[PDB]
Amino acid sequence: SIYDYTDEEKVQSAFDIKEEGNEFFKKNEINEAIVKYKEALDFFIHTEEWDDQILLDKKKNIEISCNLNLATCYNKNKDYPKAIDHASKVLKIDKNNVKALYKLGVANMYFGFLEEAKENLYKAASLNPNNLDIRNSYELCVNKLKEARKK
Amino acid sequence: AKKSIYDYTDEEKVQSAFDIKEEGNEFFKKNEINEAIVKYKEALDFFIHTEEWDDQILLDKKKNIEISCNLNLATCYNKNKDYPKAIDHASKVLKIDKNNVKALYKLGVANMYFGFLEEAKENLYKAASLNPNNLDIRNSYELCVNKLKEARK
Repeated sequence: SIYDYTDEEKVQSAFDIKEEGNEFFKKNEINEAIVKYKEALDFFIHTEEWDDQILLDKKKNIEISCNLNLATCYNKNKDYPKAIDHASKVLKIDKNNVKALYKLGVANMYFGFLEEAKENLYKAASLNPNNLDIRNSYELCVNKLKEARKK
Repeated sequence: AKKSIYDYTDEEKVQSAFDIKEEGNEFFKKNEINEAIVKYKEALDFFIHTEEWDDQILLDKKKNIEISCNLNLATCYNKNKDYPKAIDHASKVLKIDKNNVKALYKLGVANMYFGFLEEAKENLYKAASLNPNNLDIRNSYELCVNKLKEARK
């Protein structure tokens, strides 16, 4: 069980399991990637008191990766509440992460948080102005907002 | 027709969350745990992005529904032996209602079975201290101490 792992071993395991999730992700095996990313993150339960610089940095990197990929997975599965949760977790540890703002915007938009989504997408577009996929989502958000406001 | 979260007023978010929570409770009593989990999560989804609410009446109702849904989810996940999810939900209750005894207990159980033994001992010792004649808490505390003594060998 988790009892048997040193802090260093927890970070190594989370990294290995995240890589396993990446492999499922690349093969379009989304449900299995989700399981692996959550398994990786479970190694960091009750680690808020860590103070080792290196463990903290590795933890941050792994948590960003796992939560970003979860957000993508959940958008693919059309589970917008879960995508919102995981994208938001990225932003808590890496403010203005462009990928997370984008995924959050898309999930917010499809769930119906239209004003929130337009803020997210505006921010992502303004940090990454030469991305057409952001523009397409931003277009849809504006259309939805216009239509909802005239209704 | 409600097609997205856009279509709900704050009052309606509270009402729907309460109603959906009750649907969860109905599944729970029928031992339809997976079905109950879905409903409790749907209830909580009504409160996404409501941090800046300031209507005290709605806040108080939201708080009660959030405590109930998260407590019930912790129970569901302990039943399904999904201990990380139970840890998450019991911990959410505690963020809202510090030293909620039921949440401390459910957090202790989930910690214990997942292997967070020292953590579990603290949760359960605290819970037993608050409710010293509760046998459910006592038995879980004894199991925790048994596990921890074994683990240390």
